[PDB]
Amino acid sequence: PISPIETVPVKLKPGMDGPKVKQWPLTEEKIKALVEICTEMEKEGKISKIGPENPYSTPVFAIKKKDSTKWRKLVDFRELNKRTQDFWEVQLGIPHPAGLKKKKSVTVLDVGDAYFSVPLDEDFRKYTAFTIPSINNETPGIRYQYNVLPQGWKGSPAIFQSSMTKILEPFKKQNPDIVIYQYMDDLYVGSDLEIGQHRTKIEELRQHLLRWGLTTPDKKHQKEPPLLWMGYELHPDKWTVQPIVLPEKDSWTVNDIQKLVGKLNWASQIYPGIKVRQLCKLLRGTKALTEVIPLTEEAELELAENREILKEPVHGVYYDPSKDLIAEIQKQGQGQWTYQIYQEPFKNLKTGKYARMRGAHTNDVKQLTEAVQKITTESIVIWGKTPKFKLPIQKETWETWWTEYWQATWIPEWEFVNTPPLVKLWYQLEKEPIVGAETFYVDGAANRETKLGKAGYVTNKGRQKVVPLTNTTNQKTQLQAIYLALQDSGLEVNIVTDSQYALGIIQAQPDKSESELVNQIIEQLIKKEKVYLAWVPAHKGIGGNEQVDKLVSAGIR
Amino acid sequence: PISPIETVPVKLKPGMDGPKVKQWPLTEEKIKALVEICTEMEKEGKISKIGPENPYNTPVFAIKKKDSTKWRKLVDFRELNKRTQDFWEVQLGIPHPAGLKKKKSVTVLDVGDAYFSVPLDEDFRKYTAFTIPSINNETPGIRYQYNVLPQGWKGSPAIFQSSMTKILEPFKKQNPDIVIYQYMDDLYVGSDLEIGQHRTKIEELRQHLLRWGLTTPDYELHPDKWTVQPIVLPEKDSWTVNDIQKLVGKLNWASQIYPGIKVRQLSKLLRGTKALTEVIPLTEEAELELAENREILKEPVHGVYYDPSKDLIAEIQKQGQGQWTYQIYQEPFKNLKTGKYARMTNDVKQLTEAVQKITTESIVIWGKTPKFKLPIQKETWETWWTEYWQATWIPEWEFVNTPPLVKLWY
Ligand SMILES: Cc1ccnc(SC(F)(F)c2nc3ccccc3o2)n1
Ligand SMILES: [Ca+2]
Repeated sequence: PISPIETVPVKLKPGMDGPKVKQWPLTEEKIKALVEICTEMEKEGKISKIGPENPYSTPVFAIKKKDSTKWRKLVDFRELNKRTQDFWEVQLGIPHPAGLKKKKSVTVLDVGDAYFSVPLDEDFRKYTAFTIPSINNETPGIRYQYNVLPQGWKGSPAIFQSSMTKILEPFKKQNPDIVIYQYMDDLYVGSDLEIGQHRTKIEELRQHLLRWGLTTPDKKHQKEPPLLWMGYELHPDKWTVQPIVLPEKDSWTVNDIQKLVGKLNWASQIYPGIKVRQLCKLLRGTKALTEVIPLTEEAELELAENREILKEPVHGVYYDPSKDLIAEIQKQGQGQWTYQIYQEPFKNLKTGKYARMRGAHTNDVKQLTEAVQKITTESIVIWGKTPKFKLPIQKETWETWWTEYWQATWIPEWEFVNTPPLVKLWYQLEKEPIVGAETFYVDGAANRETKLGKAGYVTNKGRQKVVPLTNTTNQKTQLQAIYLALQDSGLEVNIVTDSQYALGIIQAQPDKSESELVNQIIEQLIKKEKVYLAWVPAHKGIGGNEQVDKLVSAGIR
Repeated sequence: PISPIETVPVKLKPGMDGPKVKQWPLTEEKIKALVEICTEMEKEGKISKIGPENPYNTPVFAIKKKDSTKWRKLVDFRELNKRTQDFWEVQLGIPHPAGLKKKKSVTVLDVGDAYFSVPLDEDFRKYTAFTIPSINNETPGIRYQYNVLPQGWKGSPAIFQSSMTKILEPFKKQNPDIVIYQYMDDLYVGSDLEIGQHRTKIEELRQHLLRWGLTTPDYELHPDKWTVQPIVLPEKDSWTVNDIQKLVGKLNWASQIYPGIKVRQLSKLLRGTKALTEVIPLTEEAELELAENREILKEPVHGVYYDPSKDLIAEIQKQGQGQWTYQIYQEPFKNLKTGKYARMTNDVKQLTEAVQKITTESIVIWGKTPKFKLPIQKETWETWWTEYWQATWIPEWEFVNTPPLVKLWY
């Protein structure tokens, strides 16, 4: 059929005329297949013969596609597509199953010949003209245009979806209790009706769709109990991911490890605790694609613990809008966090992991707050509300960091839960200079031509030291100069730097860095009992900084 | 007398196309409020459902008119504004008056409801398309475009401007000293009257607007009380090596801005290589220096002026204890205005309040909103900002993650 629905008006882009691309000569077999296909389409009204007056043509061909030994008609709409207006959206988001609510029954109805069932605008039909060529293009071809949405045309996906939405609206208004999800060609239909009353409601939906020209040639409401969709298995009362045979191999190419990591990342939305950092380490510096990478020991631990998690099937439950969502987060390694979302303890709607990347230098309190933000955004999308959090951080740890830190934050309601390891702050800088602690005026310079450097200090106690440095830079020499002071000082120390950069780094209390010098510095800060770090401007002739500037720069620059 | 008035032709900027900005996800209660607001607007003819042949999109949000009062829809026309406003603000600009900021009192009155009286040019309508999304992507998204001038669009006051002039004329003739400025959906109304007569005059002016499609419109700013005197030098300043060292950092920073700051005499005194906790055996040519520096930090910055051809930018720092500092400049550290915002909880909530207050000041002073450098993670700002937003405009913003000891100087 062809739907009686009103057409969507379509246009070409500003100042563009339609396509006029010459038909190429085809083999005799392909001509004959096309003649037969177009005869059938024309009888159904899909297509209409037209005159040689209509200028405009787009090439057509045929092949054996999805093994089509009956033969399939293909139209190369590249030129028309370049010339056609942009349409809404296209599709820009799919549901997550953990957002659905439990149903008694769901059925899928596949709409037969979906695009060919929807009328095309008509003022636009002329631009879809095509020609079945003569043998050797010796004589004039048989010309047609489309009356319906064509298979490879730019507007077919959105016009189809728009038409389906309009067609479903009166049915949904009469049946406010039935849920319908439209995905390409398919319709998923869920209700809370008994098996027999559901079956009748489906037959009603099929007769309503028939009235609007859409057949569901799937008689008696087809597809079988566990539905496969977008890498999930859906049941009316639970969901999971679809497979995940992890191979049993001694040799793993880069291709196999990439594939494995994708499957593990995918399973991790319902299998709690999945881990891929060590498998991920193996992918450092792409060694090709067919190259075998031996599994490191930490990688071997990881794959073992993953197989163990994938041992027995695990399903998520669906969402009950009467209840709060609870999200729990655990620190699960080094870059790594893992979370679970549930409404009744232990029955996860879903799970996930977060492996933060936000800066070269961070700490656990920052990273946890980031995981919490990611989870917050996720919940809004999936359930349209925020969850209550359970976090492995004491309230006093969190509020001391955030009230003292220079960036704004806020997070939903949350409670402490004791699931080690707990997030803490591994050292704290003093607020005021330390009475009786030695003061180290540190300074670094590099040349920039030679990359020759120096880093040292002068102390209120007259102590002094410079060390040579080699393939370094200004920023590195400031850091090394602070590290040198920490190495040579006792348990309490005041450090006076003229580096904003260093101070900026150290003030944020990192516990982790992508700079090795910085991680060295952090280890020292953790051993200290007290450190006050202060800043002064370079070359102001400030006492102390004056002097170290003079010995770190006699060599340097 | 019950049919349409005539449309002003609107062009998008030369060679540009309409906006195609992603709708953000919304909470369930916000979605429900918008669907109800939009069913009503559509029943009144203000907006119409559109089909897939419109590929444009502008984000929409729900906020409160006050505290859990009623919901209001807020359309984020920032992109359509840019695409209409290399060429508007020039074809149909509203001049900004320099006497506004000199008034004892300025009231802000929302006049946006008036715009819905005027038909939007049929050919521009598609560019105002927006979407009410569904939760979990379960359902495509409700799509509409406007038939009338929309509230957050800079073309609306530009176009309504001839009507506003006529509406306001008898009132401005009767009160020649009242300054009235229109920005976006609001009027800013300044006078030097005592506070009770100021209010009686605003009530009068409300009666005028009422006859023309506004329903009892609306505050109180006191911009003649808006202050300089920021950067502050301590009084127990000259006691420790550390105090004096912090002092010199604050002055070095300040000499980037203000001509004439010194510090020479202060650095002497730091003379040796001393314990940070030591108290000091001078303060004399240093006390004089410190006093003169303090005198210059009271006064405006000698060589910095507003350039109407340039963006304003605002920086804000979290000071702690519910205090926030900010600066507005067009060229980094040539400050045109500095100030403070304080409560005495949240952080994101205080921050969105600071932003709205700074933007309002900026509109009063320059007729422009600033682009903000906000001290917050983007995602966190994006999740939470509409919870506390109550204004009808939205400034540009960027997110800033670094904060030199700029915090300390301020
Ligand atoms: C499978 C299931 C479980 C609970 N409620 C539903 S409602 C629905 F069937 F329409 C529906 N089918 C869908 C398929 C993918 C995405 C959303 C769906 O909603 N569906
Ligand atoms: Ca240095």
